[PDB]
Amino acid sequence: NQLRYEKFFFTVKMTVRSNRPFRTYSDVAAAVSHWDHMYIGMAGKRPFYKILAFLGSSNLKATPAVLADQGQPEYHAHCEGRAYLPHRMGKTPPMLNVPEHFRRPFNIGLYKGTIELTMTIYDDESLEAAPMIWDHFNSSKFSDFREKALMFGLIVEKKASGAWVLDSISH
Amino acid sequence: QLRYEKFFFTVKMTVRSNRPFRTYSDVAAAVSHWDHMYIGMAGKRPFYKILAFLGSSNLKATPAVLADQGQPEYHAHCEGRAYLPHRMGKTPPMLNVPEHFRRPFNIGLYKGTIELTMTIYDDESLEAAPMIWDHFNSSKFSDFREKALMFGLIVEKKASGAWVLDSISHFK
Amino acid sequence: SVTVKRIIDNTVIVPKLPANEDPVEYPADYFRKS
Amino acid sequence: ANEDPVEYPADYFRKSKEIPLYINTTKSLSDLRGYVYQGLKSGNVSIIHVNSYLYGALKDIRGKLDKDWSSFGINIGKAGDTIGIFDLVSLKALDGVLPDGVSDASRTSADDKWLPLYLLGLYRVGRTQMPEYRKKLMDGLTNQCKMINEQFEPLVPEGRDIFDVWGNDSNYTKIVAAVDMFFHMFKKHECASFRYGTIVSRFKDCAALATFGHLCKITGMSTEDVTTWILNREVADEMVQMMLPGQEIDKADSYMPYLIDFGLSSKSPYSSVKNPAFHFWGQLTALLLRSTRARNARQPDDIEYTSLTTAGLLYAYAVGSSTNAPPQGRDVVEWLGWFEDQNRKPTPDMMQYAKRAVMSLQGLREKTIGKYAKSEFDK
Amino acid sequence: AYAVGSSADLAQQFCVGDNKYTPDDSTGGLTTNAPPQGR
Amino acid sequence: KSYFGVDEMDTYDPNQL
RNA sequence: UUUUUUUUUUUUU
Repeated sequence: NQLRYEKFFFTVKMTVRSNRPFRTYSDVAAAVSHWDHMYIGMAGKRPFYKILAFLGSSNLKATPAVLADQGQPEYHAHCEGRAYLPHRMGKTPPMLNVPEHFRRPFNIGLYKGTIELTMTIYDDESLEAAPMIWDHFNSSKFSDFREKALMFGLIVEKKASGAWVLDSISH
Repeated sequence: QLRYEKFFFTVKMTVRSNRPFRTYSDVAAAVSHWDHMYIGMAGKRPFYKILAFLGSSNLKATPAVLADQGQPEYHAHCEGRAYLPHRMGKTPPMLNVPEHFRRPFNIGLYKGTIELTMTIYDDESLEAAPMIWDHFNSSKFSDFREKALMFGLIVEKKASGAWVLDSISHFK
Repeated sequence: SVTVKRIIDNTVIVPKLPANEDPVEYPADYFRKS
Repeated sequence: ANEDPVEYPADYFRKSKEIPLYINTTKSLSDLRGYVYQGLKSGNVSIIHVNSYLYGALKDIRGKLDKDWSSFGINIGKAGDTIGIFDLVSLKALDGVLPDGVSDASRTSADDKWLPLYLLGLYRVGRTQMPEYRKKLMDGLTNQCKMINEQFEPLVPEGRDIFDVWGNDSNYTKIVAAVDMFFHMFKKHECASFRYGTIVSRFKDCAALATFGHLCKITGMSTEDVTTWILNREVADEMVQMMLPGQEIDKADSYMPYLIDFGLSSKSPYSSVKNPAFHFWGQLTALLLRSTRARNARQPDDIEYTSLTTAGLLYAYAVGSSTNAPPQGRDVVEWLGWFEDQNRKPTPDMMQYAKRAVMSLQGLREKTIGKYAKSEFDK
Repeated sequence: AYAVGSSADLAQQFCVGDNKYTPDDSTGGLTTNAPPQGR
Repeated sequence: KSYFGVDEMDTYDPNQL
């Protein structure tokens, strides 16, 4: 195996609905990590989808309704751009600019509610100079990149001279 | 592999915001993220960060601040020749072309914009040059590593006697 | 079998059949080979 | 020649002796199960995955062997062993990038018993362009699946149509033909029901033989007496074009009927588009001899009809009857005499017979031999 | 061209061994201008 | 501040005359 | 007039 680079457009939208509003970030990872308990999406995009769900969970904004009324909070996120990722999973077949929607209930101890995601990834054949996917993290929140990468079922590496390259999907 | 890499460097740093800065820590926090979405040369990412460190040490005021306190503004400029000990292995060839970045910085209390114009390139001359690390006048104290980490650069305070760059996990 | 020659040329041909149905097979073969 | 040339099956094994078949086997069986089963539910499955799935399902099926299979200088096993379904064609490795799919990780094995049957039935049903027939077949298929794994539900919903392009593929039809041949030899196999989907492939593009056989059976005469009664040098070219030493016919266990599917022949000489005079004359005789399968044939054009009808009617009267009156017995040698000596005009009794043979016909379709007969003889 | 639609070409095409019918047409009395046959 | 994600900044500035 | 085809025939006796 060897490092392979993959450039692609990405578009993301995530929503989480629950009560007893959503304290601390650890529960963010734990809850949203169960967006694919019974996956029926297009295989071959699982690494991309897991990375993308992690990205969206990182920088989700709670809605003003959370501030004003506590009865039903809501958390939203939305992203779009072009990024290039290094990975070693294998070789990816042709992609497509098709949307994918997922919607699931979750229940982690004290928290219970619903998750609804909508994503779209598609390969780019251009000659632009796109940024790395990792840089799309704000870095103003959360701590450590191995543990959180594991919370989603995603094993990465910490190359000294470069940036993070995937290893595999634990699942 | 303790590799000594030489380069000429030029750096021009500018900060705009309201709520003019008081403590250097806030300025350092603001500037540390100057590369939110990097689309520059892949191989040049770490060295620019080191050079950003230099820019941080050289924050300057202007008569604009002296003219009014409601338009904060800082300038800074440095340039010269240097070489860096590093343990990243081997760096690709580097070219001499200017590069520029302007980003918005948001740490809460402080909000504004940061602009960095850098130009780092090879020195094919064969002459010796002093250390890049022993080039500033802000030797401060033994917590130099803490500042470097706060930017996100891991350095050494071991018997080596210098502050060689170590690693990434610059994200935290 | 019988021969039917093209009148104009006198060449030889032998009309076979489509055989779109099945053949037959008597019991003997099954008790004669295995 | 704005038309196309003709090719023969024997002229294919005189070069190469291995029938290639290209597939992919990189992905496991469970992944292909997911891909096919979900792709059909959404309705965006790719062909390559269906090919590889049928390969990976019809691979543990086998049977015994009684006798001496061989064909066009080829051999298949030997009495007293076991064989598969893909031991009839040569496998190789398909190359090039492959598409992706929609995978599932819960697919019980029991949903393979009826899936290859489903896909073969889809191949069959996607061949006739008529809504009534199409829905009759797409309900018979569901009933067939029900009798095996009832609580099966229809896939590929009734809207945007799929599986009609697959006929353009070359490996899929090879798979279907091999399946049909293997389950046609072994009809007592418990999984023979797969042949519900693969029966259209056997005599395909060969509707010039079928007519010859139907005429041989209806008439009741031998084949020599039948080929004697031609009386035109328009079907004789076609008759000589259908009867050559090689291209072994009358051997049920041969590769001829799949000359189209397996690729042994591009344009079969036995078509109804290259033997239109033969087709029309044969099935007009059949129509004038009180046959059921004569009023649904097609009426090919660019053929001069004024000649064939008289010969067909003469032959029908000859078989159906047997001046001093018509001669007794049936032989052309003493029939052309009576026709010639009484000039070319058909007897009124002959036309009465022709009309009474087609007096009553309930259903008729445009460009049918029934239509022509009811138009010219009903006068 | 009018002939092709009147006088179809009927004759023996395939013969069983040495039994080809021969045209018995030598009598010249037809005898008017009625349509002749052939093609 | 007791929670996470409960807006950030609201960069638009109302802290002005 | 993409491509072939030409029983809105066919699990099998």
